[PDB]
Amino acid sequence: DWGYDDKNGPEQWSKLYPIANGNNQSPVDIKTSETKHDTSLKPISVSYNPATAKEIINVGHSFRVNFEDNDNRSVLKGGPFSDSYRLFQFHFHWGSTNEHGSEHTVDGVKYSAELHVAHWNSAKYSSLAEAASKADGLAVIGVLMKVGEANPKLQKVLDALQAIKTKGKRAPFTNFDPSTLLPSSLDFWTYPGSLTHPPLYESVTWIICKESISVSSEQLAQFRSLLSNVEGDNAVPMQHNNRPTQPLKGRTVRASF
Ligand SMILES: [Cl-]
Ligand SMILES: [Zn+2]
Ligand SMILES: [Zn+2]
Ligand SMILES: [Zn+2]
Repeated sequence: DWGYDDKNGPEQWSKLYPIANGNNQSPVDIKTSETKHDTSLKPISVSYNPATAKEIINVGHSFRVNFEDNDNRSVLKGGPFSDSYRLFQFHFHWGSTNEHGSEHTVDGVKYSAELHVAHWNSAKYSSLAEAASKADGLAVIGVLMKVGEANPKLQKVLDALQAIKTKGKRAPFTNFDPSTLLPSSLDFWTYPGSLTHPPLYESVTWIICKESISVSSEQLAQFRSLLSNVEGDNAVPMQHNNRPTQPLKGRTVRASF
């Protein structure tokens, strides 16, 4: 399809998905001496309703927690946005070892994993599908995860993994507010960018927290224990799913702080 292996992975994605060398590609390195101040940035506000949580799914390259997105029970507003965005999903990226799992980097530093909390512009568009290709259609919070102490907010998430071990398995995942995973400071950087895997649409406004959150070495072990194959086939552990950083191509990263 496309994947993270040497034959189908990120360096190879341009053959099928030419926008991979576009001008608004995500995974970037944020250089802090080159970010620009902005006084127009509002604080980021999140208000999610735990009753929107729906399901956890093993999609083969990764795993996702989907939320009901039929109404505005769970929205992101403020920051750079005038439209309120509707939460639809969160998931993680991680690497083969502790040294490099994050997608975004800050002054060259690689963290051990990265949380993404994804939203779509429901003031302009009527569905995620319509929003997903539009320049202003997606909003995504990225949070860097620094290996150290066990993070207890991950518990419900990590305990659900044993029920979705192989590709395609899914299960109810209910009554959960993913604003509990966020850092306590909500200082951020913003830039215009992309989905970090195929289709790779340039549709995302990224919100990168300044503050990392923790994760233990054993908690990263549980993510890597997930299986990319379908039940019954030989076990093939999901060892990594992070893309290399991409050239800014003249874009400005703005800091809120
Ligand atoms: Cl994903
Ligand atoms: Zn590999
Ligand atoms: Zn995915
Ligand atoms: Zn992601």
